[PDB]
Amino acid sequence: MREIVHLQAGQCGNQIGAKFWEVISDEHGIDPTGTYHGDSDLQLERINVYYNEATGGKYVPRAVLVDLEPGTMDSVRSGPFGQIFRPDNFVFGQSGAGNNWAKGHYTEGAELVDSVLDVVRKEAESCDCLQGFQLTHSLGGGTGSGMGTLLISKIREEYPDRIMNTFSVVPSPKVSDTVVEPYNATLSVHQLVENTDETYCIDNEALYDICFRTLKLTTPTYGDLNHLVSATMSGVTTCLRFPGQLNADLRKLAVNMVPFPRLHFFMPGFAPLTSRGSQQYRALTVPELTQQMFDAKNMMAACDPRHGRYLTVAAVFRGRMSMKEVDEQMLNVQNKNSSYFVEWIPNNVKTAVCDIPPRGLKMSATFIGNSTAIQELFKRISEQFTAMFRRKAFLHWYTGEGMDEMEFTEAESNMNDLVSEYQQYQ
Amino acid sequence: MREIVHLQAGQCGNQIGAKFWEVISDEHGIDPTGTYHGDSDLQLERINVYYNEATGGKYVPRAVLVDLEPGTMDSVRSGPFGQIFRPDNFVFGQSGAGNNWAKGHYTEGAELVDSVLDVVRKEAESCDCLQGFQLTHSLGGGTGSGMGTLLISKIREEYPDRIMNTFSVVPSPKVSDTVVEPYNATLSVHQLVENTDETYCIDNEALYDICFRTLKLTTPTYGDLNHLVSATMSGVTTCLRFPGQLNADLRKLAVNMVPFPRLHFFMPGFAPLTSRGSQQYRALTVPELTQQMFDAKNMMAACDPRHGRYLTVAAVFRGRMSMKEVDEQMLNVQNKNSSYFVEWIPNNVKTAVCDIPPRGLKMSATFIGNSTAIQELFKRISEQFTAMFRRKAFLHWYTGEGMDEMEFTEAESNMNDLVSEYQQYQ
Amino acid sequence: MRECISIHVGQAGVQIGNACWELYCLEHGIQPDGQMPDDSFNTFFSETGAGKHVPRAVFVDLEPTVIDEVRTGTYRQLFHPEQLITGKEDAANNYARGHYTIGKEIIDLVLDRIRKLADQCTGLQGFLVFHSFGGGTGSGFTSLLMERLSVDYGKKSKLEFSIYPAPQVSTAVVEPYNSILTTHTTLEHSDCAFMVDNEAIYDICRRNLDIERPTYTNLNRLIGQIVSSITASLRFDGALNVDLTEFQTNLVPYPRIHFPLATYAPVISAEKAYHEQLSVAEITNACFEPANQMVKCDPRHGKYMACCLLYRGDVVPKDVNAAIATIKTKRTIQFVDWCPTGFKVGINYQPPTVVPGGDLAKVQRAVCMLSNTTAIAEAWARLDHKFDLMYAKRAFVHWYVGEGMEEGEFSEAREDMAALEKDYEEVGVDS
Amino acid sequence: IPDEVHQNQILRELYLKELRTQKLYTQYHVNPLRKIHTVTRKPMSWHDNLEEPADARFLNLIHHAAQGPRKKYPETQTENQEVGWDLEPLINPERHDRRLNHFRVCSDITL
Ligand SMILES: Nc1nc2c(ncn2[C@@H]2O[C@H](COP(=O)(O)OP(=O)(O)OP(=O)(O)O)[C@@H](O)[C@H]2O)c(=O)[nH]1
Ligand SMILES: Nc1nc2c(ncn2[C@@H]2O[C@H](COP(=O)(O)OP(=O)(O)O)[C@@H](O)[C@H]2O)c(=O)[nH]1
Ligand SMILES: Nc1nc2c(ncn2[C@@H]2O[C@H](COP(=O)(O)OP(=O)(O)O)[C@@H](O)[C@H]2O)c(=O)[nH]1
Ligand SMILES: [Mg+2]
Repeated sequence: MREIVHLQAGQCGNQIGAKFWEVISDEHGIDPTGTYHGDSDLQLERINVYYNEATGGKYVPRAVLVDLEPGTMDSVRSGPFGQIFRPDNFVFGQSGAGNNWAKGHYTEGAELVDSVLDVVRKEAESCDCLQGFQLTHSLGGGTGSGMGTLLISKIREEYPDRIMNTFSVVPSPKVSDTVVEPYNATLSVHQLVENTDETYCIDNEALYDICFRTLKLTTPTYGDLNHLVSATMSGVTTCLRFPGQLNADLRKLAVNMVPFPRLHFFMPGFAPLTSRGSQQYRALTVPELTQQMFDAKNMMAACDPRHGRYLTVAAVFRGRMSMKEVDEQMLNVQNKNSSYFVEWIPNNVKTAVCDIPPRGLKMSATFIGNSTAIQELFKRISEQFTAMFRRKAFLHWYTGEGMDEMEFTEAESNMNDLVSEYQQYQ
Repeated sequence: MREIVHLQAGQCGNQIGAKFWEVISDEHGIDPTGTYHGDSDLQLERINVYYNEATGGKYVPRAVLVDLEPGTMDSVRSGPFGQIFRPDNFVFGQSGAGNNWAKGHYTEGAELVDSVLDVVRKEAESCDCLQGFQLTHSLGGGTGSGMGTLLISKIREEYPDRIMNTFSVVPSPKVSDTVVEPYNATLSVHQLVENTDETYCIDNEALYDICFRTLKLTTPTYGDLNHLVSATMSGVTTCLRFPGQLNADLRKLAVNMVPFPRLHFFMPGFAPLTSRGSQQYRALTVPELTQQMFDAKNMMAACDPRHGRYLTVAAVFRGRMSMKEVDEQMLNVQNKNSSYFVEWIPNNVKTAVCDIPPRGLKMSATFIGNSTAIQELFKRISEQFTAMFRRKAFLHWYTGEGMDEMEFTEAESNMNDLVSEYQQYQ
Repeated sequence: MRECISIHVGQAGVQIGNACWELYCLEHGIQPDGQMPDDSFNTFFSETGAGKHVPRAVFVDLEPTVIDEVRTGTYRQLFHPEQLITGKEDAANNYARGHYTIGKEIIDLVLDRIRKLADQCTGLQGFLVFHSFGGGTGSGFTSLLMERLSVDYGKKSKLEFSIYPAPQVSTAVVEPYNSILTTHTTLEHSDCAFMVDNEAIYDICRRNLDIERPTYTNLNRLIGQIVSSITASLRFDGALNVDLTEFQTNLVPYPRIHFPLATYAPVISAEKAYHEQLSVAEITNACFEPANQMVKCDPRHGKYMACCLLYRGDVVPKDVNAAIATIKTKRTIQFVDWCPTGFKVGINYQPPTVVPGGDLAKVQRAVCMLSNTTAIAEAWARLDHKFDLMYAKRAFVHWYVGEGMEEGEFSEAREDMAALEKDYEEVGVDS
Repeated sequence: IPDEVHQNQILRELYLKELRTQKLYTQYHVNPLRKIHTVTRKPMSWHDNLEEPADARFLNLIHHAAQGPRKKYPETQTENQEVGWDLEPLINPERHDRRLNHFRVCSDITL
């Protein structure tokens, strides 16, 4: 019925989605060949939200991949779960961007946009009632950010009354693996703020923070990182697929998460993360979820909300539990810390309950929180951008390809107005 | 009862008709010797439409072959099903045209026409109630074009109250293999426009990119190209040979797609064809057939319907289905693509359903559409004819064989007002 | 000859309805197939010539995830499939979406199906409507349903079960936004309306029932027992009976006041029921205790002006009037000066039945109290402050404005509600 | 203006590597236990009324799908199915006794 069409942008989005499609195929019982192999009747009735129907009872995902370099497409297709996607869903370009925002937005963005638009319309017209879309992209390179902004800035005008989710990999100061990354980050956020329903800020520093402090992994490769990202991106939309005592669709989260159209940058969080040694010692109980989850270490953003105020709060729980303790613990942590909450919204917390547990666990929790602590990350990107641009850093790559110098100034003027807009609620 | 006398003209015609008669005999279950070998009784119910009964339970096709060089029918008789054909129906001259419309229409072809008319008269009388004739030829060479156009005019005055199909292979700007082929195409269509009832436009460009992108093959020999057009060749006459819910023969189609006597040009198409890698991943239902039918990449002519308006469209389906979703899919594409259909006729669809699909498949469809887009092939060959004729080039091969210079002007005048009348509906 | 139609909206109304209809089938001896293994079921079960019984309830929702478990579970064959109306895209906690955008697509279907059910009933006794103040389906779609029902049916009683939003805890952030624009609709389109706070049942189940970990099923069992005592006089004879028209007249002094508080007693586990003797004078004391209301407000701050009593089981009218007398002698409870005799009494013979795996125990006499109280102005004044501090700098107003309703309806509901708060203040002044 | 002779080949090794990496279905015909559509047959056209066998496995799965949760699962899975899970009467239903169990009984004059 309600269907979500998946998008992947750049090498980061392709690897995140490849692990994500591995996670929920195991959640819904799907082998690498594609055969349904399930032990319960509950795993099959809600499959059309993400899969199609094929001859012989096969299921193919509703995903399309966008990339400007086939050096990642061959690794995606040769992966353990690369044989499931239809070959027409793969879209590849012959001339890449080269970590450049300008290449994917102005010059090489116009040629690849026709093919990706043709395939998304051909698969979205099969939906009886389309619910929304979903995007994954990174701001550290122009392949997934130059295209990922122009595809969004087209398909909104095509489909205005739909809900749009994207996962943005915000660049980091200690994961500063690109010289021109302020330029990629700032001029994409300017387009991101005015033309997106839902954004999620995930940071590689905070991803490194969990694996060094909590999971105690010696070599946390990018497969383990995408495992953590897919853990919260699968559990955010459980209610579309699994019924519960208190269901909450992503539209139902969204209408309570944003009090203003521009306050759509959130801080996701996942509770049940425990090392191998401490797994035996720790107990799984309802206050154990909210204790670990409200711990400031467990965020996947590189800014602590202790400096700011909790603007609006959401929590999506998983598993069979009595939920008197759920309402008891949220009221306890709201009233104990009366300085981190805004005064003009009482009862800041959204709550969702899903009966079906995650695979291998009794209980879990997923957190979505809007706060004014995001103005820290925006002003730290802005100070590095204005430190480079006043000596006109890397002008010949950007000016000579077909844009004026005033596009940077209006992007900074918009972003300065963002920081001043987020300041008044603190 | 109701029968078709096949006629085969040109070297290209002999290659395409051999694959055609291999398709029909495989469809009706005929071995390479001639004796019926099948599992159903229904294949013998309507068999006189294309086959004449011989002694000993043998079946021979009622097809006549005309050619100017004996070297092609040697390959035809050395083919896999060359021994099925009657040796009397082979008609041959001692000297070929050599890609010359003038010699095949005025000098050499005026002698072989006496033998060809004698053969077709002894087969058009042997029946009881003649439905119509079909011609298969190409406009690129004078053997199948210079002889065919004169052969059309001889039959029209003999059997005026009939229907006559022709599958003309139009020349192309890219696969132009003949220097004088604008002269061949223009002089043929001048004699073809007023003396036929149905024309099909087949181009090698549309046969190539379908085998290239849609079908994903590596060695597109002429067997595979002739196999593609034989599917639409056999699918149009399915109602004649097989029972169905909505039977539609040739004249029932002809009175619907031809609103004016000078508008008899069609866009062929085939629905259920796909690649061997994506045969599995796709599902076979009438939303997929209707979606795959109407895109610009499926047309068997080198024209884009998005540059014009669909005047009349038709679709003949094969296999057991339900007809409510047959009309609903046509109703949805009628409503949503309102700009591509003319408004002076609503309900532009002609629907035919046949219960029996071709072997190796359970579901198929064939598209015949009259659209406004075919004039771009007409003006492309018109400007090439005008550029070549304004320098009075290549005329010593033509005006030395009995043609005065006003025939090209009369052909151009008949060419110009044809597209001028045809422009008025855009 | 008497018939009642049940209307359940939203996910809460469906889950309450499944718990109610479980109690109803076990009370009347109905197998989940629908056939018995003598005519009290005619008000709730339609009759089929084969022997099956079909309920007279319409389950509606705008999300298929709630109705799907009804079509899959044990009672999949008992319910008629046309009674379970399911939408495509839910309003998602938006009153404006459920009123102006989504609700008009299925308002034809639910108003057609209510006509087919009303055709089968010779004499309508009342429409029971279960709804929630918080969610969009229970707020938006319910609002224009009564606006259509007020002109479709003239004087037919439409009794209401509200889910009043909690004062201290919350499911939603925009639940005070939803729970105000429905008060305008329910003033002139509701006959009677009961209300509930969730954590009050949470306190009752934690303290009285010895259940430290309850669920919504455990709340819905206690709600269903409140429902059954009202219709018990309709389905079973007593010493003196009460009808839907009866108690609705004796508890509303004005059309603007139709919001009483229900209270059930005794609530007790099977362990403590072995200890405590439950006489009628001992169960009527629990209806006045400030810790034992189902409503999170204390009537000691306010004053009573109308009271209704529903006694069920082995009860004697002499000890009822003796217990009524000694409560009147107690000076802790206060009555208004303009209503000296504010009591109404109903008697039923049959004891209440219990379901296996339930919370309560088999009891020989039970009481339900329906008391109108001035103290609901206490909870509304708490919630009025929460609304206008949220609306002070226009929070979440862009969502409701963009659906299609104008911006003046928020202040229109505020100047309405301020008049009703002033109305209750001047009712309680002494003469 | 790309180079067609190279576009042709970069399609050729793409199709070739797709052929190398392609793995077929393991022939495990799985169908949903939900509703599947039939096209009802002609009354008189004899090719639509032959004799064919029917699968008994789908009959068993249909008769196991059209079922209640009590006799599907030994232990319940979700919290919605708690209602009506245990239906047995703890005491026998002596509904015939008009002494301890009072019901409404219709009379001859209302009917
Ligand atoms: N008293 C009580 N209230 C409930 C129960 N279940 C849900 N609610 C109330 O319902 C409100 C939210 O609405 P839902 O029941 O989840 O669903 P809905 O009413 O259809 O609203 P939408 O989900 O937006 O369509 C919450 O604020 C709860 O107060 C219940 O079992 N008992
Ligand atoms: N969170 C996350 N970050 C990644 C991953 N892979 C790469 N990155 C970061 O992304 C940056 C490079 O992104 P890039 O591949 O150029 O993105 P593209 O240009 O869209 O293809 C590096 O600085 C990495 O830190 C991943 O799997 N997860
Ligand atoms: N579709 C198709 N086209 C063919 C085939 N064989 C030849 N042709 C085309 O026919 C053209 C040559 O026509 P030609 O044989 O000289 O015509 P003729 O002189 O009348 O016999 C070439 O340009 C080919 O593209 C075939 O088997 N199928
Ligand atoms: Mg709901």
